[PDB]
Amino acid sequence: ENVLTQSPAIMSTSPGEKVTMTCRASSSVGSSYLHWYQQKSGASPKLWIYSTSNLASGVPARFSGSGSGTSYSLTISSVEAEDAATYYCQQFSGYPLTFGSGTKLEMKRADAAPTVSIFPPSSEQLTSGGASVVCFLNNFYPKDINVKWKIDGSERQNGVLNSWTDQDSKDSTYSMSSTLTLTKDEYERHNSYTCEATHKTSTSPIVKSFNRNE
Amino acid sequence: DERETWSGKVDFLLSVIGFAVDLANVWRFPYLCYKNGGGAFLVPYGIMLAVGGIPLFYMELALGQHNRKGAITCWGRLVPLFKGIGYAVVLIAFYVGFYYNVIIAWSLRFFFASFTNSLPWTSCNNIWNTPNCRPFESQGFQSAASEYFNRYILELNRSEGIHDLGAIKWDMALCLLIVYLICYFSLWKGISTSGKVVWFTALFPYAVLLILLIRGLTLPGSFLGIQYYLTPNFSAIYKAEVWVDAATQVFFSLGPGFGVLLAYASYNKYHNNVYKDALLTSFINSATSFIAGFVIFSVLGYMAHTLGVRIEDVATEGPGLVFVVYPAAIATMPASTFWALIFFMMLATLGLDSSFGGMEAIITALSDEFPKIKRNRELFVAGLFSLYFVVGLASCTQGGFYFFHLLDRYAAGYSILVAVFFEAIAVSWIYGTNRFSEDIRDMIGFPPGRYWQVCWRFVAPIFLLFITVYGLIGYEPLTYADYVYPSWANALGWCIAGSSVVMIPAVAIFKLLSTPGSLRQRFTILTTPWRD
Amino acid sequence: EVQLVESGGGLVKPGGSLKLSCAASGFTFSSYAMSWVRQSPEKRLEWVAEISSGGRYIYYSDTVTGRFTISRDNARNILHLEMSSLRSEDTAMYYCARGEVRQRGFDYWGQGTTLTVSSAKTTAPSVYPLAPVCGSSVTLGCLVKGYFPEPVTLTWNSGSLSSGVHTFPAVLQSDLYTLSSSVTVTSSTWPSQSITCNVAHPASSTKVDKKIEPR
Ligand SMILES: CCCCCCCCCCO[C@@H]1O[C@H](CO)[C@@H](O[C@H]2O[C@H](CO)[C@@H](O)[C@H](O)[C@H]2O)[C@H](O)[C@H]1O
Ligand SMILES: CC(C)CCC[C@@H](C)[C@H]1CC[C@H]2[C@@H]3CC=C4C[C@@H](O)CC[C@]4(C)[C@H]3CC[C@]12C
Ligand SMILES: CC(C)CCC[C@@H](C)[C@H]1CC[C@H]2[C@@H]3CC=C4C[C@@H](O)CC[C@]4(C)[C@H]3CC[C@]12C
Ligand SMILES: COC(=O)[C@H]1[C@@H](c2ccc(I)cc2)C[C@@H]2CC[C@H]1N2C
Ligand SMILES: [Cl-]
Ligand code: NA
Ligand code: NA
Repeated sequence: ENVLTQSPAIMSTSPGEKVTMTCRASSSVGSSYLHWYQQKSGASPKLWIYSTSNLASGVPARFSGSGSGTSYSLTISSVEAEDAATYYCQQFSGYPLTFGSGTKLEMKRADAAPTVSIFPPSSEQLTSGGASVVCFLNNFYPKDINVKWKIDGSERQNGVLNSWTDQDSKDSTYSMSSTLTLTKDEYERHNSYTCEATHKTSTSPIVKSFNRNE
Repeated sequence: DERETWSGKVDFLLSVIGFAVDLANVWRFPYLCYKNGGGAFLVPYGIMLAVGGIPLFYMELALGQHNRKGAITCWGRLVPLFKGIGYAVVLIAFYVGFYYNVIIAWSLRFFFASFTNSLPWTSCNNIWNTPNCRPFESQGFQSAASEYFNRYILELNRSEGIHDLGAIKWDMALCLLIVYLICYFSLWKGISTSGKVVWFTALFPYAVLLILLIRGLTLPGSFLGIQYYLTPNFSAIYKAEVWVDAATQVFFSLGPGFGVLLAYASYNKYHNNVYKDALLTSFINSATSFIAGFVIFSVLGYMAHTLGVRIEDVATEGPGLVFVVYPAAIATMPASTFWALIFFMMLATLGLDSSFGGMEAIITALSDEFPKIKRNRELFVAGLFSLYFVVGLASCTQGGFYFFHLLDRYAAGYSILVAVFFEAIAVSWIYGTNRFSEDIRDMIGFPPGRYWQVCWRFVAPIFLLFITVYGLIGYEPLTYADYVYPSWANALGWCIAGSSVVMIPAVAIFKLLSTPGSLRQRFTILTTPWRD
Repeated sequence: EVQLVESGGGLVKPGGSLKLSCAASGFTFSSYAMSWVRQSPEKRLEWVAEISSGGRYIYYSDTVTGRFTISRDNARNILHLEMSSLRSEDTAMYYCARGEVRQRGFDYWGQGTTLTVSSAKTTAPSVYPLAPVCGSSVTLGCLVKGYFPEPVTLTWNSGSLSSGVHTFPAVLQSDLYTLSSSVTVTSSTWPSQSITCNVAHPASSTKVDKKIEPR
């Protein structure tokens, strides 16, 4: 098969800035047979650029494309936020047909530390014979962030479920959720509970916490 | 699966360009623009080419590389009821070889006759001349360029009609044989040679066209003759007989119906873009005609200026032009012997590339039918050609032209017209355009616009039928000069016209009777395509 | 204008067989070759099969061929494939996508239809209120844990307030999906009015609402 590798995989960009993405193939491809698709998060793909240069309908002319042989590029001249998506290229030069790895655009934003909310085991979950704690890290940038759980001044790492949302199209921030899976027999032994957040914003890590006594 | 392929993308094109180009481009294209009122004629020539002519040229080439085999098998594997169409087409190509190849023998005889300081056909004082002779073309008299071609070259004066052929002219004989020794060794092995050979025959004329093009425009009256050629009269736009000539030219010149384009295209790769190839080949053909149109009249004006001859006398179509009128002019100008040899050489290379496609469409058509004649082309042709040659001695005979003209006006005339009509209908209706398109999308990657099939499904048959309607209206018995052909010859000519077509109802009838089952369900067997 | 809709699909035990169908409308269907293209949870688009207009020309992928068969109903304007001997690697969202012209690519794409191939057994989700704690604005959540398979519906106060909410993605652990959703309100609003977390699981026939407060 003719494998199309796309670079770069994730791309951070501030509005109005010029961006270009590259699509390179294992075998030479007919110039007119290449294509470009834009896929917004949580919806089906769209045909963006067909042939090599030629744009589709409803496609702003700020998009352009170029290259031949094994070398192709999609260029967004200037960028609005409406352009944040994943872009795929494809070759019809031959079967089987093939898509590139994809290039994910994400808007660049001014760094913002997370506001950390920490919630205890529900009154109900205990009656199921178990307990789990949830930490909420919301509205921060950039995506990479690190949580560390600690108990009674002691921290060991097991059974925690971390989830990162996609990029907000309103403020362009992220959010993270960390959930500690634990037994009911357990967490009847300890008291202090702590959820820490180490971000790029502050070398001093964000500390939230709760005591079983209230 | 595996079938042999062209040496290169060019070898294909050159073959088709060569095949599609012949003296019809020279001697009927210029004369049409002249008598049909100049560049105005290019309007109806254009329309007829656009809607009528090319769509057919396109259809025969598409089927060629898709169904991947010869004319028979291609119509076998498409609509087996109509498989007879494959047969008809091929024996037409078979027939033509009995006459058409004779031209290049005349060209080489002239060519061989062109070595000297003083050209023979300028003089009225020679042995073959009569008191009726004049130095150039004149109303009521015989040009010394005509009296050379008839009383000496052909000896056609010694023939009282077709009934009397007279003696075989052997100077022609070895000339015709030379042609077959060439056509042999060109087709002698595969498309491995022929595809390469066309680089000469499909090209060399374009070279000679040039040095004649300038040499013709440098002459004194050339600026005049071009006016004759292109001077517009738009009343002809309203003339029926103008669209007939133009439509006929457009159709007859492109060359579908001999099963060749079907044959040639077969050696194409499956995914080779044949839509581009159809358009590009067409253009070159019409262009090559329009060019030579300029080449002829620049030489024609010069005769009307310096040589002082009426235009109506030297403006002509057919072999008379290239073998009489043109050489008449050349002998006058300087470096005479040079212009002759390249002209005749050009005429020769104009015939050869064309003839190959005909012989090829015959062989290729059979190779995909009878396997052990594929094992040896290789002495299959050797028989075929020597068969051609042996019969080709009839035309090599003093009454030869009378013979020649007979096959011309009959063999491929109405035979090729109906033969194609079924090709259209079978493809556009029986096979369906929807599955014909769907084929081409797999081939070239995109289906034809709503324009093309409109030409195949509707325009083409209305276009072809239109040609035979005004073809019969303007019918007369076969005649050449004062000689009127005997009605048995006329009838004998229709046999060669009917023996082609008769294949169609023959195989239709035979197969459906030779098929089992209900009469209604034995037809669906013959409607259902081989691939399915 | 032009709509394509894939139907069918769902959970399937490995080795199981199924297929879905694209319902085409708005264009002459007979004249356009269709194609099936799928996309995994890794969000990478893979081609599956193409079918010609009259369907006499059919092309397959090699990771597929022999386990998959593509079909065409032009009369009813329906495109469906046929899947057999599925694998867990066959898990993806399957897209109905059309283009006739290779040179022009794929004009229009369906809404997609999910397919999950798993030995795992279907189970309904537990939903817990997340409430705090022991400020100007306040944050709550419902933790939705231990269900299979996705998809699930999570909204707040009967889908009243869409503003201020964060619904995180599910993550699979031990053949089970966990999820949680965070919202923020005015400290005046709660507990002064009352707030509900609304979960919906189609596959287990589960539908849940719940409320939160200090105890
Ligand atoms: C590769 C094989 C080459 C074979 C050439 C083709 C065969 C032609 C045979 C008949 O022509 C002969 O040679 C001349 C035509 O070629 C004729 O006129 C010739 O007559 C004299 C020949 O000696 C010259 O003075 C004239 O210029 C010239 O026209 C000549 O009457 C005739 O006997
Ligand atoms: C006189 C010489 C130099 C040129 C001859 C003119 C010919 C080549 C021109 C005249 C009009 C042209 C046609 C105009 C319309 C179309 C529509 C397009 O979808 C197919 C090509 C086609 C059919 C063109 C083919 C080329 C064409 C036939
Ligand atoms: C004024 C006259 C004498 C000039 C004629 C020039 C001749 C040589 C030109 C006219 C059209 C040309 C052809 C146009 C298209 C192609 C296709 C390409 O893949 C091979 C070359 C080939 C086949 C060209 C060969 C040269 C060519 C035949
Ligand atoms: C004798 O008639 C021909 O020359 C035909 C054809 C042809 C077919 C077979 C033979 I033998 C010779 C010519 C060459 C071109 C294409 C069709 C027509 N010419 C315009
Ligand atoms: Cl012409
Ligand atoms: Na011609
Ligand atoms: Na020719």
